[PDB]
Amino acid sequence: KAKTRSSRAGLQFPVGRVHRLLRKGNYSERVGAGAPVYLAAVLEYLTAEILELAGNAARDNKKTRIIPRHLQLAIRNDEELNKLLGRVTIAQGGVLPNIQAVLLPK
Amino acid sequence: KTRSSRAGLQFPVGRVHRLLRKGNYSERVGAGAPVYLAAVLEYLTAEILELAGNAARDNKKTRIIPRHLQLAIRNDEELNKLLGRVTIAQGGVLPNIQAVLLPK
Amino acid sequence: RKVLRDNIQGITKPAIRRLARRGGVKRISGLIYEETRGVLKVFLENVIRDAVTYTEHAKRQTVTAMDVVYALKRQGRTLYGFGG
Amino acid sequence: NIQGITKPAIRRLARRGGVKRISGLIYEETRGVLKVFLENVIRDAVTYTEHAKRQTVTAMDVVYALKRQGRTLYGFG
Amino acid sequence: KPHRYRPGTVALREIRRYQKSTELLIRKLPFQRLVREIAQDFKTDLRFQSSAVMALQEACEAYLVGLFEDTNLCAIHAKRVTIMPKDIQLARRIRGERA
Amino acid sequence: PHRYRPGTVALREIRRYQKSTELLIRKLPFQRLVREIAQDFKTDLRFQSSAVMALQEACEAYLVGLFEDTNLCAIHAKRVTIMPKDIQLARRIRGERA
Amino acid sequence: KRSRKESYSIYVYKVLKQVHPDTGISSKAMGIMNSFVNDIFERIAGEASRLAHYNKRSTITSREIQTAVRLLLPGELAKHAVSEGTKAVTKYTSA
Amino acid sequence: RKESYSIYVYKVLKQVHPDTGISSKAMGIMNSFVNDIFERIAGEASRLAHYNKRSTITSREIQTAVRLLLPGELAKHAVSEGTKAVTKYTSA
DNA sequence: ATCAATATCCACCTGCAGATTCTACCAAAAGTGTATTTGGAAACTGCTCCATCAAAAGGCATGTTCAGCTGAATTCAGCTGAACATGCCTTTTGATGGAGCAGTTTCCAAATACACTTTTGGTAGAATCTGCAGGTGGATATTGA
DNA sequence: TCAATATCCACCTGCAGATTCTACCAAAAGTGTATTTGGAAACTGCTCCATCAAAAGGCATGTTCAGCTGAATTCAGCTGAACATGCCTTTTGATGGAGCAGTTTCCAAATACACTTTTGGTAGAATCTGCAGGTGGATATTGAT
Ligand SMILES: [Cl-]
Ligand SMILES: [Cl-]
Ligand SMILES: [Cl-]
Ligand SMILES: [Mn+2]
Ligand SMILES: [Mn+2]
Ligand SMILES: [Mn+2]
Ligand SMILES: [Mn+2]
Ligand SMILES: [Mn+2]
Ligand SMILES: [Mn+2]
Ligand SMILES: [Mn+2]
Repeated sequence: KAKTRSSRAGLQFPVGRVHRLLRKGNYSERVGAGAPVYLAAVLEYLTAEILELAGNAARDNKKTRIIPRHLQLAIRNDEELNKLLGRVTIAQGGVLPNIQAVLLPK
Repeated sequence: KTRSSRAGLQFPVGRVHRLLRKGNYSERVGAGAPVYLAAVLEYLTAEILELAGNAARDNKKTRIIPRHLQLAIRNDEELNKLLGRVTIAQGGVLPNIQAVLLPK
Repeated sequence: RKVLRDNIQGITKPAIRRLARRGGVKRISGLIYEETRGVLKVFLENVIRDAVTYTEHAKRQTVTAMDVVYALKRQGRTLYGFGG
Repeated sequence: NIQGITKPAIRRLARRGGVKRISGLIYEETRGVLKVFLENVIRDAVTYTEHAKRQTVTAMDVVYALKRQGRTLYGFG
Repeated sequence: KPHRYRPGTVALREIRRYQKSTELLIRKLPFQRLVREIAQDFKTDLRFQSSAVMALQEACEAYLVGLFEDTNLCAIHAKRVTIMPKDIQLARRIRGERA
Repeated sequence: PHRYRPGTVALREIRRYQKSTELLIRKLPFQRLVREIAQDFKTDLRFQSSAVMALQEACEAYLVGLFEDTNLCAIHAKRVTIMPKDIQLARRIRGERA
Repeated sequence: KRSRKESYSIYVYKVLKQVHPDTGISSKAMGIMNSFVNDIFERIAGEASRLAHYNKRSTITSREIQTAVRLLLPGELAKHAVSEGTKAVTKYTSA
Repeated sequence: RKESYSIYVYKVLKQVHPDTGISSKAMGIMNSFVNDIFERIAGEASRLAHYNKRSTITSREIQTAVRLLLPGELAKHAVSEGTKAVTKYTSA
């Protein structure tokens, strides 16, 4: 009776997948047993972290379904995610409302 | 019999074939790959040493130093693009003074 | 069918104007419209070149989403949304 | 110790940079950016020393870090 | 009889209108031709995946909307409120595109 | 008596430095700066003799570039004196901040 | 005759429920997410291969992955990242 | 023993500028150069391979890589210079 | 300081296009039994790296002057925003034909594995060559009357 | 222009100080032979892309007007460059004793590996429902008077 290694480390992400992609993707000669685990986690975490802010953004816009816009707003307001994804662009994302100060009426 | 002289080059096809199977680039490496690459490498090295060389003479020296390599690069557009995010140690910039700043 | 000719003029003014509002610009110099096309054309080329190159190296007669993406990636202009 | 980079130096720099006149305010503002730069380079470099299980920071460490930061440096292996 | 806004009122109006939206601002077809046209001139008889185009448009508009801010910053940096070619050359120059 | 009018030595200065390729920051101070920064990350650290040059180079080299971009920003604003603001726009554009 | 394609899609959904039970995610958004994962994956794994190489070691241990993360992720996000990481490895190792 | 393209570069140098020499630091620069290019070409080569599910990097890859990496004419001369080098090696 | 004139705002509303579930296949994680080898783990060896110690010198720091730059304040010609009428496309939705992308089948030519011979390609070593940096006259430039 | 002052360029000139050529050797490339295997050459399967139709009104284009922006000037309060001075860290030149970066030599643990089960993951038709696209009364903001 077998159990996914994902649960062994109790992760929601496919720990087996990660290990495979680490090999099918040739990054190194060999690959430790925890490498797929650790990474799998870091991935699950990051995905979990931006889904949290997206859903919030989705809750503010008053709807129950995350869409690209929400992921933009999420990623664009959190300093740290914005830097991780600085040279990235979210299709259908848009920009953060922002009129330069000096343009407004006086 | 050195695979390099065989392909008529100065760069190490052999070594290069070795570095390829190391870098973890792909499971296996084609026979011509090393050669092809080596050449491409030798080429650019030639293109650069040449121009740089001229800079060495244009200055009047006989030893090519970084400053010459630098001039040689940023002066030529293609190389300058290839090495656009790179910075030569002991290079210096190229003489340049915006018009506006100029006297009289 | 018909021959594709000088279609950059398609990227009208109302549009370039728009792309510029979402950009935050309130007042647009009239010479801007021609400059934008100037750059849009260069950008579009560079991305598309690399794309097709990818298409060719894969001995295909079709440009695919991944091509355009490995393209943008290469160009350091990473896109998400077709990425797979 | 960042005040160690004397004004005259920051100025010679702005010279090679092609700057003619300089706002006295620059000098601190410049000392500012510079430290960030080094903080960034070294943190990523040291991390390399660290993972490398060493107590000595090599040129390579600095080099690899520079590459990370997109400031590729040629001339130090 | 009739109404009329002072110049700037609708500009700031639109700026708000389009920053709150995420619809592509260029017309699809015109953009498609341009794309096929350009491609046409590298390798003929290329066929595009319905999305390959969308990807490009999505990428293009974003690059520009992005280019326009850095531009607007330069107009404002010279105490101007109208972006000008002078401003795009700078943005791009500093970015490292057309050094 | 004699004196060069304002902003003329600078030019002779630009031409000077642009012509050389020697480092401008002072070695010792810079090291003290390096080592000091490194502390916040790891203590009792030794730096390869050249590991500092690498930093020294990369650094001067980075600033000079940032300056050129700053000078263009000063000029673009009709000025001729680089100011903190320029240095900023320059960076807000490079993607270094904001 | 089928050619089934992969995706991290099912798992994003598992995590979405964990942080927003009632909230749902659109196809396109799921797509954006799925990209995010592979990008980050590629980055970390890449940064890894390099460490391992830069260090004459022929294998990527979960220790490389970590230093990769520390090098890749910005501060706080890195803390948390590393945290969840070790927590999963150690737990794992204990069958 | 530590290796480098120090000698090869020297050969190419004495082959286009027999008359001139080359500073150590310049050699160290030139040396840092080959390596970079090497990595760039080999990486893009590697990805070319993967994207297309191929498990072997051939000349075809390198070439394309080179097409993708090197700008304008620099591209072409290299490709040529490369394909040339290929046939001439295969002949012997 | 009011009062039309517009545009922005939200709360409802209701069908369907885009999810969210609900069931049948396997490509692929999971076991287990080996076979291989990776990278610590002692342990030893020389670098290279701090850490003093002591002088001369650029270099830096201050303080004095004032040239001319940056800034603020008007001003006016024109450009660029607004609004409107015109009518040219871009959308929209579906239909059809068919290039060609993409799952199988195979063979081959090509690449990888061992391990056994030569050549290199690095290392100090030994024998050179240059650009250094000091002169010091001879213009070039700046700058002021 | 005319000089008086100060920087700068330019033949010219004698060495360590790096440079470059040697004289020998492990590591690495060549080769021989043999054992896999990636994936290129045919063949259909059958999506996904090209095109075409057609009717509609979303938008683009072009014009008239004139608000207010950009750009040209004018002005003088001073900021920051040129310059002269005085005092001091910086450069440097070994020297020392050793913290450590590295090189081996094994070896127990950690992985690769090859097969056989044992499932999650997918793809594909159910079966839903967010929320898109209008529809209309309130704000809220603008700009005329
Ligand atoms: Cl591991
Ligand atoms: Cl090949
Ligand atoms: Cl300022
Ligand atoms: Mn054409
Ligand atoms: Mn067919
Ligand atoms: Mn030899
Ligand atoms: Mn000299
Ligand atoms: Mn104005
Ligand atoms: Mn199941
Ligand atoms: Mn609605």
